Amino acid sequence: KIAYLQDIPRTIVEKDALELILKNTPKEQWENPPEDSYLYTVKAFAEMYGPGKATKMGWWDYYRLKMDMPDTTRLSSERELQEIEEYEKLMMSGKVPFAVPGPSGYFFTGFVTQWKGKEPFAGDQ
Amino acid sequence: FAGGLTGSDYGGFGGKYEWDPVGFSTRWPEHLAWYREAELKHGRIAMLAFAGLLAPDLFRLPWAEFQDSSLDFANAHDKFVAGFGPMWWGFIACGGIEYQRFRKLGLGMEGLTLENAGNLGWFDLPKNSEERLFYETAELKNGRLAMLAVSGIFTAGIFWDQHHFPFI
Amino acid sequence: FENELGVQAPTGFWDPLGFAKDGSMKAFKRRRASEIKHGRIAMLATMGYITPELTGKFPGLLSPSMGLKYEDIPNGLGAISKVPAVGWAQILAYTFYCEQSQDQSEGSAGEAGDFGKVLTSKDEEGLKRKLNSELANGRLAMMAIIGMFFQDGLTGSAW
Amino acid sequence: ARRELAVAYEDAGIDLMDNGKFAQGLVGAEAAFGRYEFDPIGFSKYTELVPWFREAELKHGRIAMLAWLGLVVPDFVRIPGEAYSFEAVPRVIDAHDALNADAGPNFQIILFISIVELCCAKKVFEWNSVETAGDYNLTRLFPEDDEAQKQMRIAELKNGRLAMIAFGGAVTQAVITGKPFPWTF
Amino acid sequence: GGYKMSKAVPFLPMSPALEGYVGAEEEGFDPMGFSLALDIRWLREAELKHGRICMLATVGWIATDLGMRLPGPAYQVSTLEAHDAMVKFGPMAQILIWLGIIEVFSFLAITNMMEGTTDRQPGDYGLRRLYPKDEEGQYEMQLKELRNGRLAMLAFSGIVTTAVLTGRTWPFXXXXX
Amino acid sequence: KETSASVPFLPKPKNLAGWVGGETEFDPIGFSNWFDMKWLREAELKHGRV
Amino acid sequence: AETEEGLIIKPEEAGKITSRDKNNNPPRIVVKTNDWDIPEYQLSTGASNQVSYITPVVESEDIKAWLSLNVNFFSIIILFTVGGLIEIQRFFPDTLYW
Ligand code: CLA
Ligand code: KC1
Ligand code: KC1
Ligand SMILES: CC1=C(/C=C/C(C)=C/C=C/C(C)=C/C=C/C=C(C)/C=C/C=C(C)/C=C/C2=C(C)CCCC2(C)C)C(C)(C)CCC1
Repeated sequence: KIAYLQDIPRTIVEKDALELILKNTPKEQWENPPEDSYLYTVKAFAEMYGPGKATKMGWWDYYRLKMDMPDTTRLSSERELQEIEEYEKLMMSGKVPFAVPGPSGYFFTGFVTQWKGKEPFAGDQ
Repeated sequence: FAGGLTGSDYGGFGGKYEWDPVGFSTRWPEHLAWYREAELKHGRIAMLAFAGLLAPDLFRLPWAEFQDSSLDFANAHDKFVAGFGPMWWGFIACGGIEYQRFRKLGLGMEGLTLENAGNLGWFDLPKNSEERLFYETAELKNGRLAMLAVSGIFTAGIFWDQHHFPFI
Repeated sequence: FENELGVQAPTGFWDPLGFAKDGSMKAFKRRRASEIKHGRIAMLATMGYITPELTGKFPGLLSPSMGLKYEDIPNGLGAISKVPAVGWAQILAYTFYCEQSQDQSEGSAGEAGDFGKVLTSKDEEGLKRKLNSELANGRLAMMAIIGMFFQDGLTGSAW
Repeated sequence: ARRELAVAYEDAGIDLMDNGKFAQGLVGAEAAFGRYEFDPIGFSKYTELVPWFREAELKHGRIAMLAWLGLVVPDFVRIPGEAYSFEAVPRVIDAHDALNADAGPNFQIILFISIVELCCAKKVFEWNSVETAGDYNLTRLFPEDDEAQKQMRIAELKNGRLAMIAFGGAVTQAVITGKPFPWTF
Repeated sequence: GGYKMSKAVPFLPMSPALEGYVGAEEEGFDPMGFSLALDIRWLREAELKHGRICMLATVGWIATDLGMRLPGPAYQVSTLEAHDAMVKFGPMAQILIWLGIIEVFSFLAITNMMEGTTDRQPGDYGLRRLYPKDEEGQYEMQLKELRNGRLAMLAFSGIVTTAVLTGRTWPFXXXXX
Repeated sequence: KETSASVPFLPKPKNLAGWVGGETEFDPIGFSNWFDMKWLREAELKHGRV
Repeated sequence: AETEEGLIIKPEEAGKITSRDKNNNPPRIVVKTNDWDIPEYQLSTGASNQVSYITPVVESEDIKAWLSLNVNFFSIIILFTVGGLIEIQRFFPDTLYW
C-alpha cells in the first residue's frame, strides 16, 4: 500500500478523520496528494514524524499542525458524497432535479424532469 | 446496538428503535453497563416519584412529623430536614438498599456487565425467558416515560404553582 | 555522621529516634543547615527578648506618622499587633535579602553562608571549638526562646 | 529518579508517541487497595495533552489547597488593620466584594499573580513534558528514592484533588449560610 | 550538564541572546523570552536609554519636590503641574526640539550599528570618563550602570504613581493610606 | 571600520579628505556622500563670509 | 546567516540526526516550500529556546530607495509646496501687500 498512510500516529491525525480524508480525496491522489489538500499536509508531516522518525515537536509547531489538519467536521460524510456523485450524474445525464424559485432561493420539488429535448443540441427544445 | 440491552426491540410500530443519536454507547462502550444501571435506577425512582406526589395527598405516614398539612412537593424537602428528620430516615434507607447492590457486583462494580445491569435479583412476578425480555422492555418504556413525567411534574408544578396531581 | 560537630562532651551522638540513622548526606545537610540557622535566629531572638525589657529601648519613634515610639510598644508576644504590619513586612523582606541573598549558599559547607558580616575563613582546631560552641549556644537559644514565648503566653509579660 | 529541568528539558515537547500506560505513565492513579485508573470520559486517550492536563490538575490543586486554607484562617485571624477587621468584612467570603476594584487589595493580587503566570507560562507550553509537568524546581523536602518520590507526588495530587472538591463545598456552604469556618447551618 | 539554566528563573533555560552581554550572564532574567523575539542589541539600547532617562528623571523629581527651583516666578508650581505649566510656558517645546536633534543622532547611531557600518556597542556613545581601564572593570562598570538604571526606572515609576495618588512631596513618608 | 573624530558613535565620513575640518570630520546626515562636496565647501565658505 | 548554529537537517534524516546544537536545541527540519515569501519553513524536533526574530529585515539603503520612488518624491515635494502655501496664507493673509 501507500507508505506514508501506514502506522501514522494518532497525535498527527485520528484514525476516523484519516479515513474520512481518504474517502473524500479521490483515489488517484493518495499516492501524491496535490498541494493545498489536507492529504498533502498529512503526507508532508507523516513522513517527518512517526515511530521511526522525529517523535517530538515543539508546542507551537504541533499547535500549527493541529490547525492545518481537518477537524473531523469539515469533511463530507458518505451520504453527502453520494448526494454529490448522484446529483452530478443527473445533471450530466440531461436530467434536472426540478426546483422552483422562491423568496430569494428555490425549493426542490423532488422531481426529475428530463431536460434535454429530442434534439439534445437544440436550445429551444 | 448497546450489547444485548433491551431498550430497543418491542418498541412500537417498528420492532426495534435503537435511539442513540449522539453515540454515547459507541463512543463509550465500556459504560453500557453503567448507563443501563443508571437508566433503570432513574426510571424506578421516577416512577416511585410520580406515584409519590399523588399518594401523600390521600394517606400520610404515621411518623407524626409528616402527619401535617401544607407539606406539598415544593416544601416537604426543606421542611423535614431539621436542625435528623424524616428525610434522613429515607436517605439512610436508600443507603441500606444501595449497599446491597455493591455486594453483588463488587466494590468497584467490576462485575457490572451489559446483562446483569439493573438486575437486583428480585424475581417474584416474572416467568419464562421471553416474558423477561418482554417485561424488561415494559419496565424501561414505563420507566423512561415516568422520568419525563416527573420532570414535567416538578417543573410545571413549582413554576405554575400547582403542587397537585393535575400539575397545571 | 558521628564527627560533624555538635558532639561536644556532655552527651555524644544524641539521636534517640535515629532521625539521621540512614546515611542521607542530603537530608543531614538540610537538617544541619536548618539546625544552625535556627540556632542563629534563636540567639538573636532571645537577645531580642531580654534587652527591651531590661534596658536599651530605642530612642526615636517607630512610626512617627502614628506617634508610636519604641518605648510604647510591649516587649514579647503581643507586640505582633503593635509593630505595624508594614514594619513586619519590612522585617520579613530584609531577612529575606539576608537569607535567600547575602547568605544564599550551595556546594560549600554545612552553613558556611559565604559573606559573613565580614568574609572570614579560619583554620585549625580553634575553628572546631568555636563552631561546636556556636552549635551549643544555638541549641540553648532554641530551647530558651520557646520557653520565653510559651511562658509569656501563660504568664502575661514581664516578671 | 527526578531528572533536573536542566537535563529533563532535553526530552520536552509535544510527544507524538504513546507510552502504553494509563495516562502516559503518570502518577495519581494508584489508589489504596490497588490501581484506580479513573478517566471514564477518555480525556487521557488524547495523549498529546496528558502533560498539559497534569499541569492543570496540579495548578488547580495548588490554588485550591491555598484557597481552602484561605477560607479557614480569616475566620480566626485577620491582617492587623481596620479594612480587614471582623466588623468591616464579617464573613470571609464577602472579601472579593469588599476588598476589590478601586479598593486595591484584590487588584494588586491579580496583577502580581498575572506577573508570575506570564513569567512561568513558557514552562507550561514549552519545556512541559510527561516528566517535568508541574515541576518548578522547588524540590526541598522531596525524597530521593524513586518510590518515595512517587508517594509525595501521589500525596500532593490526592491533597490537591481533595482541596479542589473541598473548596467547592467551602464557598457553596458559606454562601448559603453566611456562617464561620464550619459552614454547617 | 544540560541547558545553560538561567540564574534568575531557575526553571527556565537562559535565552541564547543573553550570552556574553552586560548584566545578562550573571542573572539571565528573561522568562517571557523577549530576547527570543527581538534583537538583543535593540533591546539593550532601549534598556540603557530608559535607564538613563529614569536616572535623570528621578533626580529631577527629587529636586523639584524638595524645593529646588529656577530663579523665576513662572516656576513656582508643584512637580505634578510642572509638565503642563512648562508646556504652556514654552520650555517643554524647546526641550523637545533639543532632545529631537540628540535623538536624530542616536537614530543615526542605531542605524549605522545595526547595519554594521560601525562597530558600536548597543548603548555606547563614546563617553569614556571614570571608565575602568581593565576589561573586567569595564564589564562591572556597565553592570553598575544597568543596575542603577533599572532601580531608577522602578523608583521613578513608584514616585510618580505615589505623588499622583497622594498630593505630597517626594518622600511620601507622612501620607495616608 | 573607523569612526568620525567628532561624533565617535558614527562611521567616519568618506569623501571628506583634508579641506579644513579633516581632524573633526563632521557629516552625520551624509551630504558629502550625496552631493559634490566641492559645491558644499563653496556654499559653506560663501555663507561664512556673508 | 541567522541560523549559523541550528544543526539544520533534511526530511530524509528526520529520525537519524540527533547531535543537538551549540545550544541544546534538537535539530530542526528544513522544508523547502515553493513560496518565494516563505522559501523554507523550519520545523522543530522538540522543546528549544530558538531565537526567531519577529521583526522584519529593513535597511537604510532600500528604505531610501523606496523614498526615492517617484511617488514618494513627488508627494513629499507637493506636500511641502502645499504646506508652504498654507503657511504663507497664515502669515500674510488677504494679500494686503499687493
Ligand atoms: C530545628 C532544630 C534542629 C535541627 C534541624 C537539628 C538537627 C540535628 N541535630 Mg540537633 N538540637 C536541637 C535542634 C535541632 N537539631 C536542639 C534545640 C537541641 C538542644 C536539645 C539539639 C541538640 C543536639 C545534640 C546534642 C546533637 C544534635 C545533633 C543533630 C544532628 C543529628 C540528629 C538528628 O537527626 O536530628 C534531626 C533533627 C530533628 C529530628 C529535629 C526535630 C525536632 C522536633 C520538630 C521537635 C522536638 C521537640 C520540640 C521541643 C517540641 C516543641 C513543643 C511544641 C511543638 C508544643 C542533626 C543535623 C547531633 C549531631 O551533632 O550529629 C552529628 C547531636 O549530637 N542536636
Ligand atoms: C415530537 C417529539 C417526539 C415524541 C414525543 C416522540 C414520541 C415517541 N416516538 Mg418519536 N420521533 C420524533 C419525535 C418524537 N417522538 C421524530 C422527530 C422522529 C423522526 C426521527 C421520530 C421517529 C420515531 C421513531 C422511528 C420511533 C419513535 C418512537 C417513539 C415513541 C415510542 C412509543 C412506543 O414504542 O412506546 C414515542 C412515545 C418509536 C415508536 O414506537 O413510535 C410509536 C420508534 O420506533 N419515534
Ligand atoms: C533605607 C531603607 C529604609 C527606609 C527608607 C525605611 C523607611 C521606613 N521604615 Mg524601615 N526598615 C529598613 C529599611 C528602611 N526603612 C530595614 C532594612 C529594616 C530592617 C528589617 C527596617 C525595619 C523597619 C521597621 C521594623 C519599621 C520600619 C518602618 C519604616 C518607616 C515608617 C513609616 C512611617 O513613618 O509611617 C519608614 C519611613 C516603621 C513603620 O512604621 O512602617 C510603617 C516600622 O514599623 N522599618
Ligand atoms: C485619516 C485617514 C482617513 C481619512 C482621510 C480623509 C477624510 C482625508 C481627507 C483629506 C482632505 C480632504 C484634505 C484636504 C486638504 C485640502 C487642502 C490641502 C487645500 C489645499 C489648498 C491649496 C493648496 C490652495 C492653494 C492656493 C491658494 C490658497 C492661493 C494660490 C492658488 C492656490 C489655489 C494654489 C481614513 C479614515 C479614510 C482612513 C485612515 C486615514
